Amino acid sequence: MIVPVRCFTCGKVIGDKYYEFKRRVEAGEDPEKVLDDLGLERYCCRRMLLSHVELIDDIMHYRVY
Amino acid sequence: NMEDAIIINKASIERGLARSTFFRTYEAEEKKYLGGQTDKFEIPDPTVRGYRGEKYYRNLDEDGLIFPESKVEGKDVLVGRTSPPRFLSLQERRETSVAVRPSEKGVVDKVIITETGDGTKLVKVTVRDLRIPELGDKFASRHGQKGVIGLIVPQEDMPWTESGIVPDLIVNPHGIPSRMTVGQLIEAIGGKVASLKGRRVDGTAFIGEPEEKLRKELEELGFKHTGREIMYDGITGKRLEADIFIGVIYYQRLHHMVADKIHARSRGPVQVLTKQPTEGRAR
Amino acid sequence: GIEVQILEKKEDSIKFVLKGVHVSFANALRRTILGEVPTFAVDEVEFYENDSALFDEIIAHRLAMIPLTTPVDRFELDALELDDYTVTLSLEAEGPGIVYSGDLKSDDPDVKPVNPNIPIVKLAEGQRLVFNAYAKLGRGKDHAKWQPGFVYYKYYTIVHISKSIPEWKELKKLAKKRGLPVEETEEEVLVTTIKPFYIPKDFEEYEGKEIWEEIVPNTYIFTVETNGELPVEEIVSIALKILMRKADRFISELQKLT
Amino acid sequence: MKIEVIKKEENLLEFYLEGEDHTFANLLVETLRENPHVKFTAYTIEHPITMARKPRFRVVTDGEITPEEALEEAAKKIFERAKEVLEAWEKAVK
Amino acid sequence: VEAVYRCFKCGREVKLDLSITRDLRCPYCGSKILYKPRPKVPRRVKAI
Amino acid sequence: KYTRFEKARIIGARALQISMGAPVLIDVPPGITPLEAAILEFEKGVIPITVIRP
Amino acid sequence: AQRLKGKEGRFRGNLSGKRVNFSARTVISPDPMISINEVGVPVEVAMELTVPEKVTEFNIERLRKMVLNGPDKYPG
Amino acid sequence: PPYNADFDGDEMNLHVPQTEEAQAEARILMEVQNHIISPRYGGPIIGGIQDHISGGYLLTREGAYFTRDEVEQMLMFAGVDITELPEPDKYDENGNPLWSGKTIFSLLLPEDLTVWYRNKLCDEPERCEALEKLIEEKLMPDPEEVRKLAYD
RNA sequence: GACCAGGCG
Ligand SMILES: [Mg+2]
Ligand SMILES: [Zn+2]
Ligand SMILES: [Zn+2]
Repeated sequence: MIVPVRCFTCGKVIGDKYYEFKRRVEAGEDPEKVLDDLGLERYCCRRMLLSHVELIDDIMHYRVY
Repeated sequence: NMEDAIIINKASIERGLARSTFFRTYEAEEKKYLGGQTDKFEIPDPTVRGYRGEKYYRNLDEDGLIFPESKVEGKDVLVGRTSPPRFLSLQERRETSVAVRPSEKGVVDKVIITETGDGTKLVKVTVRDLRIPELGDKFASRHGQKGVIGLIVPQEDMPWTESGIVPDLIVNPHGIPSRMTVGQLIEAIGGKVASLKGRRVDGTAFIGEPEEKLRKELEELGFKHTGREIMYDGITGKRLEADIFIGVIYYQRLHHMVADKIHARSRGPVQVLTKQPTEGRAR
Repeated sequence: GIEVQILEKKEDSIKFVLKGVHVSFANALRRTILGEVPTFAVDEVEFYENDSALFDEIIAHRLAMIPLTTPVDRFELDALELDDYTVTLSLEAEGPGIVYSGDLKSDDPDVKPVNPNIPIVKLAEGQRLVFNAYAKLGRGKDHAKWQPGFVYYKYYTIVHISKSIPEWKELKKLAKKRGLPVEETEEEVLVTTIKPFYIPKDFEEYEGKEIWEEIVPNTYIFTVETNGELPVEEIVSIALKILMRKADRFISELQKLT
Repeated sequence: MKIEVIKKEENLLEFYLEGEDHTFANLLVETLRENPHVKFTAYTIEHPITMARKPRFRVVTDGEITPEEALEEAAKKIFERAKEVLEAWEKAVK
Repeated sequence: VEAVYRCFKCGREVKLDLSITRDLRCPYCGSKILYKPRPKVPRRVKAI
Repeated sequence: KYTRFEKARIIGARALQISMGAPVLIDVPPGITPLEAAILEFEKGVIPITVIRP
Repeated sequence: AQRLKGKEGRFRGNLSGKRVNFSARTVISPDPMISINEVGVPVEVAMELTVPEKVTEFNIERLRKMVLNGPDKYPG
Repeated sequence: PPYNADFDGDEMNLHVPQTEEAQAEARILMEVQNHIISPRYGGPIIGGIQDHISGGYLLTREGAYFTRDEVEQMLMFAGVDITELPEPDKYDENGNPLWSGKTIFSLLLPEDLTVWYRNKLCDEPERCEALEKLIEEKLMPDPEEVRKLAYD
């Protein structure tokens, strides 16, 4: 649905740095350099951002009251 | 984790891994009978026949419908309905309310009121239940390897690689040679390489990236081409004698949960014809 | 004797070398840091009206995952029975937009979210979300939401490379590129394993006989990082104090047996 | 932490340790193994689910000293080097 | 017994009694489907 | 000398007898289920029942 | 004629095999820490199935203790 | 093995006898330890499986050796009643005593057992012939001579 | 209660 707050394996907080990564990778930058700049060294954390889908935005159209 | 059993980390579960929710819908109708006889939505009086305990009619509004977002246990009543009296009992309405299944639990999610195609009223109620992984739940990859959770381990007891990685899952090496699923190892290497490189890996059948290219890329990135690493024992605190294969593998959670299979009977209803116990978990 | 030296002290991570202790002590310290150090975290949420696209439990879990600051002086963070002081957090949002973690008002100024940029939920037009949250002290061994950070270690080894290998310069250049310290002597090149160093494929033939690893006894390279809840040195000191308190209580209980 | 004695005879002592896990037990037994008057010592967890917090200990000594004083001496040693490590860390961190 | 209800597709409040009402329809929309709104009570949920 | 079928039948008969009022021929620790008492009686060799064999 | 023949007839359907009362069913998981002649039982099932017992002079105390716990505490 | 079960989604049923006669019959006639031998071919049916063989090979192979803490921990974990470690077999550097895998495994066998045969790992049959000859000539060979001519 | 369809070992 929405970006997880913490990496599952090691608990590092990565929930606040998804939008910056998406924007800088849509701006034509090298994804590896962007991930290195953001400070994610262990690949257990890179796996979280590299493979996420924002499915929240296309389910708010249906309201249940 | 012997005989196709798997071991899962606890802290990973506590952080939202493989969490899911279960839904179920109940239906009630205010039917019309031959003549002036009809059903009614109403909180039953203590006088009527078959009147359950007053504890069950706990969170029913005076119109006969349950308030949304209220906790419900087994045998709790969702919609209160009183049928016309059954001819032999005169002047005694029959209680035929709709109740939650005797072995379920959840929270009411939504209530809908509408009218059927011939004028009768109709209500539909849904129940939401949260389910966390436990013992007996079935996990399975896409290469044909299936199993159930055998044990849940605290984080500090799991081994860790010398580069700072803690496994999220443990699989027995005895299950690999007999099934001959080399694609799982290929996928593990490719997934680790893809996660390191920041770009997804193509594996489309006969056109995907060859194995040797992935191994060479993994060697370039700093790790070992065999895919092995050095780990330290989580209890004793010293490294094991052998390098351990480790990677990233896609996994799926099937819908054969243990919470829908447990069943036990001591005494209950019996068949009318043969006076033997009934058939089915549902009854 | 026992001594400690520092190798890197960046903002929220410290790497140091621990020398002169047995493996059991290091593993005990790691486990104590991972499990016993207390921290504030959300434990119960009361909802008044929630019209978002997410159920109550998902929002409660997301709130529980947010790190919180923890004062050091006020409470006893090394006692074996923790206090039950409760801090209440409140929120009220409406209309379109993202409800960031920086919109939480706290009764006690010492307990606030560390990072005010974590999204919580996305709201559409006409929706509302009002609730109250309660936070309390806890331990890592009970739930993963109370963990202060992440700790691991490794042995301290020196890799010897004989100069009889015709292309040792490539290995030396690779070691320099990785960043490991390198000392060169006659007919031998010494590499210090501050970070893991895996031999490439081409040189695997010589490994074992001409490339061998030497392990320095009783030396480990620790690594501690935090999410901002507590400073790292405070974490280490609290863990050591907890170990001492456990030892003292065991001594007393054993003494009263006889 | 409660101590529950199971069997006490001659130089052998065997007891539970309620409210504890691998963290303290492994350190205690490793500290004990350094004593030259301890002939056999070990610990185990009987079941990871039902008894995850009740390690079982066995201490057998030569007979020069009783098991209880050996346990006390071993427990006193941890309190010393832990304090030394704390002092060194607090000196080095600044 | 008067209760509040909300239209399925318009969202605007409809006020009627189910006991004697012979047809269910929003006075604003042709729809015959209605919701039952949530009560105003401080529900308490654990954070585990 | 007993065949295992005879042993099982004898133990079952004695266990049924004890649970109806028959006194126990040996001392037993408290809380013991009647079947265990019958088993203890059998292994102590004091069972009075005998089997007739054609 | 049809009630007496086939795999659902009165002979092979009810007389030879029939549904029983005290039984339970669930999934299995490995456990190597118990001896080979033991089995693990969930506390939910153990509180449903019951074993009748006759009170005697050597088990009156335990039975009286069990009755006091009622049907909702485990030993009861 | 006797159940032919595998932990991948299998289910099993459980029945509880109610009368004392039924309980006695189940206790005396239907015990698990009474069915180790299979009636079809007169051989063991309940035994080791999967890791129970690989671990045994790792323990009893040639060159396996263990330190004091590992030996004490494994013996305590297994449940063996021991209060004194046997004599060490060889000394590592810095004089650390070491015990072999065979010495550890011998602590489980009964005291008066004696048997010999050939297992699946036989590659060169010209080396087992010498051991068979030595056993045949003298019915109780000197343990040093056997240990000098050991073979997997 | 009987039928039909689909799954699990
Ligand atoms: Mg199977
Ligand atoms: Zn991570
Ligand atoms: Zn409308």
